[PDB]
Amino acid sequence: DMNITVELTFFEPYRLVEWFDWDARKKSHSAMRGQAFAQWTWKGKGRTAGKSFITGTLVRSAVIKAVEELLSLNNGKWEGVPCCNGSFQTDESKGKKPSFLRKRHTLQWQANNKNICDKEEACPFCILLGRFDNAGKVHERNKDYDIHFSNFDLDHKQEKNDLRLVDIASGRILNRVDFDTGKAKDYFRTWEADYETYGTYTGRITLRNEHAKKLLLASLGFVDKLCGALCRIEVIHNDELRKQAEVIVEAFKQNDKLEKIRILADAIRTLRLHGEGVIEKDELPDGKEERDKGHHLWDIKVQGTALRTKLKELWQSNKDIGWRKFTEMLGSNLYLIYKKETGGVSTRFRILGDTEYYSKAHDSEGSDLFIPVTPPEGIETKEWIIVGRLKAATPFYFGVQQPSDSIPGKEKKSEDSLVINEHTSFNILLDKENRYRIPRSALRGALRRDLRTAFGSGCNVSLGGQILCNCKVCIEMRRITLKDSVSDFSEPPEIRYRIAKNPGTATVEDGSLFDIEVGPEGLTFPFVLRYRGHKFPEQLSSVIRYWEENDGKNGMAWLGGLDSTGKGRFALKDIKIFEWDLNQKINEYIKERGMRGKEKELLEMGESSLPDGLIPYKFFEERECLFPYKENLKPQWSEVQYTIEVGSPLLTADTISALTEPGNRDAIAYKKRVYNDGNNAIEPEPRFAVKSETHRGIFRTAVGRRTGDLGKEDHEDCTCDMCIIFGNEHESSKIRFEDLELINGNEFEKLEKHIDHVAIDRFTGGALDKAKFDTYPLAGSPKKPLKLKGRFWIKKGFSGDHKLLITTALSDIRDGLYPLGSKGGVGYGWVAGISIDDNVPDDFKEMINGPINNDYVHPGHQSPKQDHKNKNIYYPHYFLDSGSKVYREKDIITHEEFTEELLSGKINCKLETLTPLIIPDTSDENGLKLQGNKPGHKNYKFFNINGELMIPGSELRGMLRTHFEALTKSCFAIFGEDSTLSKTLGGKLDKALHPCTGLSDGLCPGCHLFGTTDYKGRVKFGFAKYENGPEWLITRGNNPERSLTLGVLESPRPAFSIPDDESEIPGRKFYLHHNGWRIIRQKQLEIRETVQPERNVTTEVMDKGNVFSFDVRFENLREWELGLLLQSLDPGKNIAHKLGKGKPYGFGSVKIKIDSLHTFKINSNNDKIKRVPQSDIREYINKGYQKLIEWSGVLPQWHVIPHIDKLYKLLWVPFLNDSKLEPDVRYPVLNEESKGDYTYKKLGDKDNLPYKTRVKGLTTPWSPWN
Amino acid sequence: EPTREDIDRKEAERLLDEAFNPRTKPVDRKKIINSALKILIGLYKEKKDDLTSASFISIARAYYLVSITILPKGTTIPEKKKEALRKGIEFIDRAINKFNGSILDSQRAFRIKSVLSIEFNRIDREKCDNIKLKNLLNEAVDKGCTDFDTYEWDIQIAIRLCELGVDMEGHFDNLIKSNKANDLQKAKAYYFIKKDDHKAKEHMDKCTASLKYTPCSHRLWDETVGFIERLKGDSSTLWRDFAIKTYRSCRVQEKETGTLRLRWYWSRHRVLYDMAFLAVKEQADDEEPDVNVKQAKIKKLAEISDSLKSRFSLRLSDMEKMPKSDDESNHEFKKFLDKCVTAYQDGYVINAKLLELTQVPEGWVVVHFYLNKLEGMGNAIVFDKCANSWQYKEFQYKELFEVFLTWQANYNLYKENAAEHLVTLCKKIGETMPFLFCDNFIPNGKDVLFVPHDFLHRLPLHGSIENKTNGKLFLENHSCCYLPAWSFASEKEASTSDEYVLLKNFDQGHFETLQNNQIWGTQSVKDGASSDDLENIRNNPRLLTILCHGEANMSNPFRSMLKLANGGITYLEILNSVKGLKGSQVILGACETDLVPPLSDVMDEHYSVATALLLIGAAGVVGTMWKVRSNKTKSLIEWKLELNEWQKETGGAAYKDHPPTFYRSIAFRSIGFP
RNA sequence: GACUUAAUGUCACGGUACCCAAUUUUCUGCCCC
Ligand SMILES: [Zn+2]
Ligand SMILES: [Zn+2]
Ligand SMILES: [Zn+2]
Ligand SMILES: [Zn+2]
Repeated sequence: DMNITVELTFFEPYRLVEWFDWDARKKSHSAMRGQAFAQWTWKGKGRTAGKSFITGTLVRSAVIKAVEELLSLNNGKWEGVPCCNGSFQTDESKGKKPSFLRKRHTLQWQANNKNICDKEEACPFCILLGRFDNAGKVHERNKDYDIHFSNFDLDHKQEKNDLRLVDIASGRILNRVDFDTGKAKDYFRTWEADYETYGTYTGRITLRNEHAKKLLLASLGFVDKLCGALCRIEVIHNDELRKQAEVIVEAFKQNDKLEKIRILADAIRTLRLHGEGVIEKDELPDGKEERDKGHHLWDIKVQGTALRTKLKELWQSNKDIGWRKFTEMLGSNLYLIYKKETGGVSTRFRILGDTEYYSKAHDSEGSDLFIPVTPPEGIETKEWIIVGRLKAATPFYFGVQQPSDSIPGKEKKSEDSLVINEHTSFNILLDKENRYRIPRSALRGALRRDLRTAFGSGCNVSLGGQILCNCKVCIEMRRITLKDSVSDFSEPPEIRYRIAKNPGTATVEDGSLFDIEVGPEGLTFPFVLRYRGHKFPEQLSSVIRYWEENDGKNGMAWLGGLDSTGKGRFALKDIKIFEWDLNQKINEYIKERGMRGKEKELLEMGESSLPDGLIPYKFFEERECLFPYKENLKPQWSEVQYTIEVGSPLLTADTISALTEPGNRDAIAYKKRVYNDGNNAIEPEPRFAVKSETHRGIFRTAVGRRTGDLGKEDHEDCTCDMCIIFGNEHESSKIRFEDLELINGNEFEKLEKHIDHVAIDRFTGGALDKAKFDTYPLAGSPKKPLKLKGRFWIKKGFSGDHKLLITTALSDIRDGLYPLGSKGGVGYGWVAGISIDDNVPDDFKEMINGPINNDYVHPGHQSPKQDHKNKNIYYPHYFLDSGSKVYREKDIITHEEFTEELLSGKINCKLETLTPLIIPDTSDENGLKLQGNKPGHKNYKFFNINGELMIPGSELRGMLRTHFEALTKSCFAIFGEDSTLSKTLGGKLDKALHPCTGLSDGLCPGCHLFGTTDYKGRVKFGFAKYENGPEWLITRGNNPERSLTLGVLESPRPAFSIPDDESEIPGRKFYLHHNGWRIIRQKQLEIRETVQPERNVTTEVMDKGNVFSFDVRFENLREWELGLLLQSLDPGKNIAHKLGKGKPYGFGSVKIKIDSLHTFKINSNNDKIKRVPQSDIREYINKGYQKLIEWSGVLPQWHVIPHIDKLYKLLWVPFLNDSKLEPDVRYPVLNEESKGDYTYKKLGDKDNLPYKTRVKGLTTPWSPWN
Repeated sequence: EPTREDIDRKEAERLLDEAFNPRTKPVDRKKIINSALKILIGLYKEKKDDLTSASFISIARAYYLVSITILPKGTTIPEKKKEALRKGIEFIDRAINKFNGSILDSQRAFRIKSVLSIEFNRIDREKCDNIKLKNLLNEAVDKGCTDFDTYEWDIQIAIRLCELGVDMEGHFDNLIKSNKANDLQKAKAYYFIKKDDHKAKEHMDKCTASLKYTPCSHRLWDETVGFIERLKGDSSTLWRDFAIKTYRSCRVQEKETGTLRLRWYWSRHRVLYDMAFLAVKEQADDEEPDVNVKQAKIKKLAEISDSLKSRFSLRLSDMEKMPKSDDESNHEFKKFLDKCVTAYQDGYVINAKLLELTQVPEGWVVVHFYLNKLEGMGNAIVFDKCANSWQYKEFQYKELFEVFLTWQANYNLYKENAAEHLVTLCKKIGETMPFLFCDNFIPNGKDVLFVPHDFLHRLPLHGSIENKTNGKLFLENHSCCYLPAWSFASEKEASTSDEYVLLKNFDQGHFETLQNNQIWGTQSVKDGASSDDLENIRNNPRLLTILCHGEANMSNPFRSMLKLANGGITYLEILNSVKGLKGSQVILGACETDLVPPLSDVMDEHYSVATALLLIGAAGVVGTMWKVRSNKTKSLIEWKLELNEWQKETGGAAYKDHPPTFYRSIAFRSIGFP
């Protein structure tokens, strides 16, 4: 009668469930499913605190299985005494059945017992089974048991604190994923009690017969798993945060900015990556200095207090919980409140796809099958343990439900009607210490999928079956056990954003933003895999070799849960495989407990320190020798690696990183954190890359537009090409994408360039100064392009058509149809080429004229011709009036596909300047280093990326934009209203010319062509690189040989054009072409010696005759739209545009000549790019002319139109060929500045000049002012 | 003065009515319901408690229609259908609790709730018990669910109440005179209200006759079989003929379609066939002076057994299936699946030569096996052509199934070393089927054909051992040839060539003597052969040998394949592409049968690739049942003289001394009938 | 000791929170009473 006290300790997060008795157990599916788990019973009436325990019946069952296995391995005898087969059948008629039925194969041997076991004499196996004792099933009565396994109590709670369920357990959800489709069929919930604190259990085992001591102790040492975890058995404040978040949300509501709460919660949870200094030291962005209203997010008045100050107060109040917890819960509460008030975007909520299947409680009545399994005598049973490291080659993601929804105990239930508002924010599974965790659930699911692939045949896992599945996959997993592993890294995860672009408008869908938390790339998780069997299968070794990374393997362990965007491709490292000889060295296995919970030491020890009975496995065949690997696993996913040469700035536009980083700037490039080994820490410099989501979406859009599948009403049950090779709600994708990491990054010495844009008012001609924004993209240049080395994976099974579609998408990317990142319409992220790696892909490698000019001539010789003798004076800028006739198309041309009748291609044109060109590089204010001697002097250089001059694509795009809008009578897109005169310029202009708000009322030809808000334009411009011409303008003198000190550029006052309230807005302001830069060039000494030296600007200029070449990529244009665009680009002889700074001084007169035009289409023969002849261009221009005539009411004559004549007069260069012509254009002097009449002293007087005449003179181009 | 809520509800109701048109395609119906339910939910988003009752009625109707548009993926009711019905029940509960006061709205609400609840009880008994449904139906009929002339749902309510033992005496005349009453519904009313057996029988004969033209996926099939089950449970005498009539209707319906021999799974087909078999067997247990009627009854029993054993399984495999491939093959699947799904949804939306059983050559005796779960005990029907007589015997298969499962579990781990369990299984077969060794049941020296039922396909019936102290092997006295069903038998009228073909794609190191040192020379043989080589056989030879370990699909028998090169040839590709094997003996050695089918769970409708060879015209397939060492099948192939005579002397009768020798000799069986 | 088991029968390591979504559209760093 030895009372053995037993200590049970766990090494993985085990599972526990509510007890619910036995009769009441059958009512609940969760308790019936979790009969093999630990049991939780409440103590108080509040259902908050209770006691955890493990039933002695479950421990007895595990020990009985251990005895069975131990006797089977030793041929039915332990320590020399033979044991019979025991009994595992209970006859219904003779007595009651056991509360648990086996439903499992039973190990058996060849008897060998001398006599049948009876009450007088029983074998140790029969003694341990408790067959011939005084205790049965009908009643407990008392301790008549020959062997009694008492109830196992949680030893960790060694206090009277009455531990709560939340402290010990955490709810989790687990899927059953369909192998064929990749989508989960159903799921179930469970509670995971942490083994770190509450992971030890104490119980007593009372054995009366001394004949079974050795067998019982050995079985205690041999049982390995219990309650869902590996184990060894030894014989010895939120409420205040929620209220404040509600207050913040209400303040945002009264500020009418509720949609900003999502990004506010995201940013607040992002501050956890930084320190406490972002709040304590006020390191948050302060916004633009000229904004005059503070930051758009951090300066929202929360009940009379700035949001930054409110956050500081909240941190001062809640510093007890910690910075990470405070930010996390504040963001979580804000997100939950936002979801509660606003939810539902895609309405994927007719029926909740969630299914709570629990294997139907394994309910059955008429099977009771006993299946004896007798291993052959003399067979060898060995256990192979594989120890390694799971290095994440890509940022992983293991999903978990929302912490507010898990809440073990009072868990959230989807039984409520209208199961909608599915969470748009997803968290990553983490340990209780914020350590990244790879659960053995997901690892085992991935292993099962890979073994099913390797075998080539397997079953979908059936639940509640009465017979063990005998498929080859299920046989191996029944003898394969793993371990839950966490990393030694606890820093918060990066949050990665995705959007849904509306194919009709190529713009973000409203409410499509959703986020996930990803672990850093490069983390290594411990890997443990054990296989107890008679022979290591070729399929398991094939799967390990598939997972293992080598010189040319890269590892293919697709763990995690977002493999479509390339998240969770792990790689086995430091693989060491050891084996136990369970037939001859099982005492050593029991003594060492199978190295359970000590696998880290096993991985980090030499062969000389191995425990006795454990030897390395020297028969692990290589990849080239495994048959399942070569035929089934190797060709499953084929990678296509390539590098993208981006000869333009690249802006992936991280959003929240611009709200938390102290740079105080609008848009910054996306970068990610990468973990490093050997010096274990996050790498100090983040790596710039294009998201795998952006890459995947780009290819998906390309394929959908090519096939026309994009833009379908829905893909709920679609089997189109795009759904087939990119997946849908009911099927996982067959192609997986990874990040386009920047490799050519340390060859710049300034990786990111600061480019700041601004929007120019159409009427005043000056910048708005409130819409000014600055982008901060990577400094990609045509001569030094950015190299983005990415890859994607293709599943085996694509036909010729699908592989051709993928190749066509890649070819489109190479051709530059789809630029990477934001602001692609102004030359950002333009792909200049591609270089497919020649190692992996083979089929992909196998699957890859005269001058044009316009002869139109516009005379415009009314006034300047008579001035050939002594010249006249013309006011620098005139206005164009086109009336209220604005034609808006409600049937806008969308972006779903390439319409057959619509032109698409690329215009290659060259730009030559007729006057010195000024394009300031406003990245720095002292580019010329002249501010040291001259204080407050604006010094600029010509715009350049990596030290080579070029014109920004935004400049050319805006200049063509205003030219086209003035030509086609489009509305004032960038009119600046809300300005007073001393109507407020709101009612001053007609409603027709106001900017278009939405797509309902229609879009102007300019707004339809170049695009407006929530409608991407169909014309994209690129940066104009420098080719030929003199490098600079010399201007020998007191200048640094390439710079000029321009005169004062005062703000355009909108009062000269509108002297009286009755007077209306004249129209668009244009600048005449003249040689007025000569007076500035010659008066260099007399311009910086005057008063006010701070308002002058010194900047680099280059001489006339410089050649800039840029591309104008157009797409889905109408027959006449292309002609109008060509006319805008090259309006003929003696007509040029104005570009850059100093337009009123005559600087920046650029002539654009269309070097060539190309056009591509879709044909069954896969027609490539083809260049149109001169006849087609002439036809397009003519048809655009007829379209203009139709709007109004062989060689085209544009001056016949009343307003096009004025436009071409405004843009007419008089000095192109007329040597005698040289008009003088100057701004009239205010009073006594340079009189060498024409003075503001008498120009507004009614007697001198009436208002009605001066307004008319401003609207007539080239009107003399004397 | 309509509002936005009223006009949106009207639009949703119009969409629901359009989706309630029986002419609507099932694929468009799903999108229509999604649109209507999206509208209704959008209204409910703003009026969680202020929503009008009629909108709640529309939501409940839409959820009911969602539930009826969800088909069972497998052999169990999907949880999505239950969830849809539950959501509709909750919405209609909120409709009822918000007492609008309108009598018509209350009647409509209770009708919708009762319909949802009867369907929910039909698919889930536990959550919607009989007592709760009875109380709800009583409340509905109290509320005014009496008009059977306009609403078929009210007729459904009345019939469901009749099924629940509730007195519908008052409404019987209205139910009968209603033009929308179904034939089965009228029969149930006659049997339950008036208890008029004669009228019910003569009126349900019409329903059974009309069932011929309705696909088995229709609701009326399930309801009819459930009515037969209820009649059998009530011990009514009407079920005996009803089961036979419905079985005949099922034969007529099944024979109309299915050129590739597949049927629709509806979970009551097996119950229907079991009841028909039991009814015919009970009719065969009467005292008739003439034996002709008894012989006809036993022949009918064999017909019932054979008609069930020649079709296939669940629908998720039908959806997945294979791409276009053969234009003839894919068209049949598309038509069958479309018509079956359309019939299933319409049920709820208003509204070569086949040899006869007696065509057996002289000197041959055939045995038909049938296991019915309702009776729970097996049947063996034998036909002796020489005596031209039919007789049947009974046996129990529960312990036999347990022993077979034991052998299967042991084999899947210790293949060669599990011979003792094979001997135990053979002894169990001999003990549980003593009629196989009875002279009266099977005459001595007769060539026996076996048509095994589901898990008896896996039993070595030729290797059964008689239950005697010195029991003789069944193989020693009779020549056994197996066959999945009698309908697979054909006539050996094909022309046999003079060449032998030896395909091979097995792993290197085996069969090297056969390939290089061709014993019979071979003409169009190959090494590392692909599916194209099998498809390129033009002249049908006397012997085609295929040596490639195949694979199985646990769900779709059409996807079981022989692992030849270029992806291997699958079960369906054999039917479409292979043509040149008319009357060709096959010694297919694809590393045992077990590779090609899944592992059984007393349901083995899965058919190996051998029956595909039988379908394409092969005269016989001499395969292997369980994996054996390669020299055994090599010696079988080298046995070129033209099976039990080989097994008798090779060592097949040596189970007493060397079970391993018995293991690898009994593994060979001949599939096909001369 | 109860909370808290039943005993000749617990594959729950018997189930991957899994599946679909381009942070992007639009904006000349411009200029006179
Ligand atoms: Zn014993
Ligand atoms: Zn399986
Ligand atoms: Zn699609
Ligand atoms: Zn417009």
